[PDB]
Amino acid sequence: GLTLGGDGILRLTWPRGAAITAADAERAMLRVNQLCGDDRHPMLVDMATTADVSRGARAVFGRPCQASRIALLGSSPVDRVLANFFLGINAVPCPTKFFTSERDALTWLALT
Amino acid sequence: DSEVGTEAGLTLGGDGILRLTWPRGAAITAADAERAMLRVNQLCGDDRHPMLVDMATTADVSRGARAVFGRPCQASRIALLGSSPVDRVLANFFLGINAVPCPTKFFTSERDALTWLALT
Repeated sequence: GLTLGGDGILRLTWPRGAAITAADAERAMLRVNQLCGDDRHPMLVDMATTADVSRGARAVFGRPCQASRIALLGSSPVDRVLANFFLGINAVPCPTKFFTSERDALTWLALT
Repeated sequence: DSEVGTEAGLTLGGDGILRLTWPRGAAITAADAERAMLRVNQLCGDDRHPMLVDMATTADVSRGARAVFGRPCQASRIALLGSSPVDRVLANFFLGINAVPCPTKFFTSERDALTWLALT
């Protein structure tokens, strides 16, 4: 379910159904890159091709989180990718913020 | 559990704040991230607390970030199209895994998605 249109837009059908894995999502981008080669294109990721997607979207959201808010502390801006990985894998529902100051982080966690 | 297990770089403080050491090093896996949250939930039980995720315990964390997430992305911008607002969790999953530098946005309208994608 990957095409490059004559309009210049890549359309990726992801996920295919109610199964959602990290290896799948990474493989998808691999194929996008293989199809593009050296050129770059906007991309539509169509996650609405089947009602089974939203069955998976509800299950991914149903997974629990006992944190009331989450401060994520790194040592450089690149650690933002690690925060997003964590929040994305875990479908974190609560307030979240990125810091590079532990004192800023801890103070923000006290704002409850 | 009444049984003593593994520290898991996890503590609930007397200040009522959870502190998670994640990632522990330069290795980054989805399973580890999930396991880390499982341990947070098991420790908390019925109660809820603010959490600090300390991703700055070692210089090897950022080095892993760059090593696993610096991969090329041939997409110039990404519109992720769902059916309902809850489908955003899938968008966040995809983008969390793939760590793209380009503009990304969530839609439930295909027309809106395409219009936005064409601001190229």
